Amino acid sequence: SGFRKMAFPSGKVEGCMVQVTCGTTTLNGLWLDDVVYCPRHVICTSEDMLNPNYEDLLIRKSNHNFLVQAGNVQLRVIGHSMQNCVLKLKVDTANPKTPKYKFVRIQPGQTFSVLACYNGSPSGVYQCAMRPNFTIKGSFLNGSCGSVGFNIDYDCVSFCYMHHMELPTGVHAGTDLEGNFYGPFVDRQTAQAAGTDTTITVNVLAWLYAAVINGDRWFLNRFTTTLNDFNLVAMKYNYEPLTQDHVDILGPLSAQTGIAVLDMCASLKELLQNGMNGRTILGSALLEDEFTPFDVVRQCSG
Repeated sequence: SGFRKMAFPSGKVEGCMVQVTCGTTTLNGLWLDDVVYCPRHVICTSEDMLNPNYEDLLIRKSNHNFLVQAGNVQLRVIGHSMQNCVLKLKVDTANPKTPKYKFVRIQPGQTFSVLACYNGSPSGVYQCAMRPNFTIKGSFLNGSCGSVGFNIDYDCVSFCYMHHMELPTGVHAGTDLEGNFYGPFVDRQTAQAAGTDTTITVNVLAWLYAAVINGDRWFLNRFTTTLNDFNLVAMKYNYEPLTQDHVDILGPLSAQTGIAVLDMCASLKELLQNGMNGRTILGSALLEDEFTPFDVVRQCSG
């Protein structure tokens, strides 16, 4: 029993973290096969960040201006290319620790594990989710850019995130491994709006399911409701509108606990309307939306 926020085992990703330095700027990079990926603003100065023309800034750069370091090993760059907002440094040495990997662009609401790094060395690992407004609330100090987010399917590491910047509001924005930002953000030191963030309703429902599996069942109420009527309460509280696809994903959770999805939707409607009265669910005094239905089944079956 027990239910906690879990992250994937970071061992496979650790062996791919390198330190990339260019001029005076330095950050982290991802070394897979004979290519090293890092955010393209490693070629910027502090003054460049205000308004960079990345094309022009990269023309003034040659291979020997890029210092990739793997612990003590110095990797020799033999080719460079810009793909959207990431830099691709070709190197003469393939990585012997390269795991089976894929590049995926994940959907809002999905979760992944972040391996936060500084100077190519991992310092910790945590879990978070793509907010509906395509930001993430993580832990990123200066020099943590180039850290990646990932999932694991048995032996295949699915890379889906790279940290590029912190917004002035304190939340974080990045790209996939092809270079494209999640959301309307650019790699430029300017004020940028993330927009109204909503709550991943299907994720909260999966969390309530996990609570019932782990003894916490007080929120189970008498009432039921309809999709439309529940979705009207969801709009008032800035929750994502629940669809029948969302009901289909919660099916296996419904079958294991014998509680219909609409029944849990009514318990959630009362929690939204009547608060929590000072009680907790799984040790939390608010509703947790960073657990996908897949995350719960992961932890309730091993």
